[PDB]
Amino acid sequence: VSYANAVSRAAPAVANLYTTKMVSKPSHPLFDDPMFRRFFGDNLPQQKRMESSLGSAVIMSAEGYLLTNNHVTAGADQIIVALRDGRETIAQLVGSDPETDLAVLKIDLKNLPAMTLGRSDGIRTGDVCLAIGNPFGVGQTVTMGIISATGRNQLGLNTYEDFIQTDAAINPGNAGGALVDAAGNLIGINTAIFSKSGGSQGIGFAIPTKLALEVMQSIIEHGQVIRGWLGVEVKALTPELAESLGLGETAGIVVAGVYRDGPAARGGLLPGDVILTIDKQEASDGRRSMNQVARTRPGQKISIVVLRNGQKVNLTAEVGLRPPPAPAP
Amino acid sequence: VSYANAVSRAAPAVANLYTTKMVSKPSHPLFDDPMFRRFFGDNLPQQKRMESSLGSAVIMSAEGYLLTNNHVTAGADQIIVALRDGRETIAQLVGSDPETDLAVLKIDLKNLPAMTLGRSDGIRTGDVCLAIGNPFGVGQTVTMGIISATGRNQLGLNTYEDFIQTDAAINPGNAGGALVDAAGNLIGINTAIFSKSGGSQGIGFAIPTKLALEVMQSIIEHGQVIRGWLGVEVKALTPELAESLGLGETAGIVVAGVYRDGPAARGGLLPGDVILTIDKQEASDGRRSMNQVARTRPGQKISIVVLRNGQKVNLTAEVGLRPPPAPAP
Amino acid sequence: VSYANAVSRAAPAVANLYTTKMVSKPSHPLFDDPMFRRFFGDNLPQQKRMESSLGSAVIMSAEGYLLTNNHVTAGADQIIVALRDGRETIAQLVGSDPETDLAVLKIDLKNLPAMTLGRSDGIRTGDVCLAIGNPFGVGQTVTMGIISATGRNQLGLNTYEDFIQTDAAINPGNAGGALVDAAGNLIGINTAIFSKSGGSQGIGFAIPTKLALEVMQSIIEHGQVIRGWLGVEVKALTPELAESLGLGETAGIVVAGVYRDGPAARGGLLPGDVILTIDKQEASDGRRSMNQVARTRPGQKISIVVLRNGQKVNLTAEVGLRPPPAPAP
Amino acid sequence: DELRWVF
Amino acid sequence: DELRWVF
Amino acid sequence: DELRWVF
Repeated sequence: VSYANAVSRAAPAVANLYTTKMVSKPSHPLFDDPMFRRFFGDNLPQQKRMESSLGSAVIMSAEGYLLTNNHVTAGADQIIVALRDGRETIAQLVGSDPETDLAVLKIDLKNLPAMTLGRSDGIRTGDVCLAIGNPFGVGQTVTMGIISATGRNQLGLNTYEDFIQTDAAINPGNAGGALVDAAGNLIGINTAIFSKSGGSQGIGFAIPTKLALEVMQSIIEHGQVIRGWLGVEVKALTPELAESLGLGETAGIVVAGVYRDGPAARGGLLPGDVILTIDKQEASDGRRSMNQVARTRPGQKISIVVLRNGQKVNLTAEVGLRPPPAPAP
Repeated sequence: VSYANAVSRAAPAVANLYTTKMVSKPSHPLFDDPMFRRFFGDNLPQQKRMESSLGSAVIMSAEGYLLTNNHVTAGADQIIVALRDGRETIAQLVGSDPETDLAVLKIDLKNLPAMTLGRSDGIRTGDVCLAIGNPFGVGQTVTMGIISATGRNQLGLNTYEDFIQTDAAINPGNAGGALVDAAGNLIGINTAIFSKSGGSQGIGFAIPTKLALEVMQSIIEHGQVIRGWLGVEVKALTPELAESLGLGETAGIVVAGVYRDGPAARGGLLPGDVILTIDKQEASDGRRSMNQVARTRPGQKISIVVLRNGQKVNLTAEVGLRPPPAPAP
Repeated sequence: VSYANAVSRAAPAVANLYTTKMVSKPSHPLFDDPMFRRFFGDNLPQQKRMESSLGSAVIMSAEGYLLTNNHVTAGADQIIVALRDGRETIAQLVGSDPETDLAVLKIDLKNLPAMTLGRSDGIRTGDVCLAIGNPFGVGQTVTMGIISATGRNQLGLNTYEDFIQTDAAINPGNAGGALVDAAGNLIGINTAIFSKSGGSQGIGFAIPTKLALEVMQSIIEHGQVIRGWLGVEVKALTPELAESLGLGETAGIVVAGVYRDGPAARGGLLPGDVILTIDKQEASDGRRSMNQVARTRPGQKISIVVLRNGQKVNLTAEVGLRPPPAPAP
Repeated sequence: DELRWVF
Repeated sequence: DELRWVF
Repeated sequence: DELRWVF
């Protein structure tokens, strides 16, 4: 069989990213603690221009919005977009979302191809898929495998995860590019690999379209991703403390820590309490409730029920805006 | 096209293995010869609990028998089996066979899915196949390639070999899992890779079903694999010694060594003789005859013809039980 | 689906290569500058017999011509060819072409299978393809992926490049073997990988049939590849020097250097001139014109127009034979 | 063990 | 060379 | 930059 028609449909909508960045940190034998004390003067941190360079990006719409990974563009001073046809432009960064490793770009160009979107929820483990990006800077290349698994969360790459896992060969330089189904429709943004060698060993991960679209639409509208904030640190419940409360494995979440000055604080959430229901929804898994607070919009008064002094107490908080992560990519 | 229906048929019958083992050997800078002489006392070997952990296993029958690799469970103190549905049990080891790198497990559970068995002898190089296991502990993942070759013996992994070779991505954590054909039927137990990097480079090996079933059925019946024992060490024949005997390249096998006290010894097999026929079958390849003795059952009187003092002599031995390999996995 | 019929059609025409070579250079801790001055005498360079060994080769015709990579056989003292059926012969080297990394072999044997040739120009990115060779010396193995891209030049592997890029697993030992399409017809000679680990990461390159045939036919006829020689070193033109001439981005090629005694020299080509047209063809890309001179036959008078002293001048050269590359593989 | 989610 | 099988 | 082709 052949997938050249899928390649023809989607490939023109996948672009190459070249990013440059000025940096104050060099090769690590030099410029360390030893430099300034290895019989040598302080002198000056010489800031080199390093090239994140190889990446990829998907042309989401004809108006010139590009999707990609945050870790490719974070910190860039310049982003060059190179189209399959050979056109080049410098892009501007509409906005980023480090917690899902996604970025939105804009270019001013017309006669721009756009990716047909598939439906992430409709993929099944076993479906053939194709990966399109710029491995090792060799040029746009297409690789082929199958959906290995779906909804991989708990990888620990980013704080909000719903990864597709693909067999197809994904290498450094594929980040940002398209994961596409046999028809040629976008089902993911290729993001991460698990390797022992720095190159593809057949364990690759893409962000599914459903999550990507939702992030991109919020960035275009508000320049940001809007997420609910409660301000609480929470840890799981075990049988061992299931008993101590006297009422056991109701899916409890333990309020280990409450952000000082937060909306949960401001609503009288207290350290050492126990959360039974968030917004009339039972709070069992820390992930579960953390994602439910993320989707709850800021400005929404919600009810929270907590087992505190051994008796249910009913509180109310006003969900706030979630603050950015700041330093890391 | 898509292989999601095959994945749906077989995936539920592939499980994840987590094994723990207590060990007396630690990281090798410490506890070596230097420890006890590096200005330090003998103290005590501290035995750490190490996790062979990631492996996989195939649910051979509804009654709860699991197949897997010996090297995953050898030496384990505890084996946890985790089912695709999320159920968990501790398994017991029915019995192992280091010489084919296979182990049989038993769990007590019902409503258990079972793998439909394909026919190993019917696969042809070129057929698509799927690999199911737990690479890197990421979760059950399905990978896809083609049968690259068949009947790979002489790899030197184990003493009895008949390996299928597959393109599909096999990594640490896939050992024990299923190799499956496009329909979704078991054709192998994934066992070994050849890599320069510790991860899949597309050279993977699975034990074919035909051999696996035969090993598993013998383990369930007798707790052991029953193999013929002759007690002889044998080396090949070359033209150079073809002449010295005066009768050349009759496929001879040279009796380099005879186990002392063995059934070949007890039948008057002698070092430096020459074996022309084992059990009225001509003995050409050392592998050939070693596999023929393995399949001959213990307790079977057989005839052996040897060129000793330059004239054929007819001996008779009673095939014995083959003794285990003991130390290595 | 299955590709076993393609494998059956082409696999018998792919052979294994084992080459041995005597070498004067050993392991590099020893025999270096330190050896002869590390309190030790000069003694003698001991020349070891090293085995390029694993490679592959395609049986181009029933008369016994084999195609393969130059880097597998270059320098070999003996080349053993091992056929899929198990036959073995020693081959002779008809001739090599280091600049495309191709070699032609001859064996004297009959009842020889031959590879059906596909059409390199007809492949499209997305087509399934199969790779046949001897990875790691494990035996003939078939691997499967898709055409990832086409006409990869500028990789820098060899001076004349037109590489197919394939997903399918290519490892050390695959060089020389067949890249084949879903029908089973030769579309390339597998040649190179880009890896971070020395093993397949899904970035592999094959020489396309069209180029391979053309090289092989010239070798069989003349023992050599016949290429046009101009004897010039040429560097690109930028806007910055586009202006200085006064006439800009006409695709110019700058004659940085003229071989002394060459046909361009002999025709009055001069350093610092500017080439506008080679053989009534405009000379824009250095690659473009270098390939056009390569295809122009030696002995052909051609016209060259150069912007020298700010005014077009018309010269004539007689294309010569291109001299070999000599040392490197 | 103890792992902490934050929202 | 010399390689040894054992049964 | 400066890259050189030779024919």
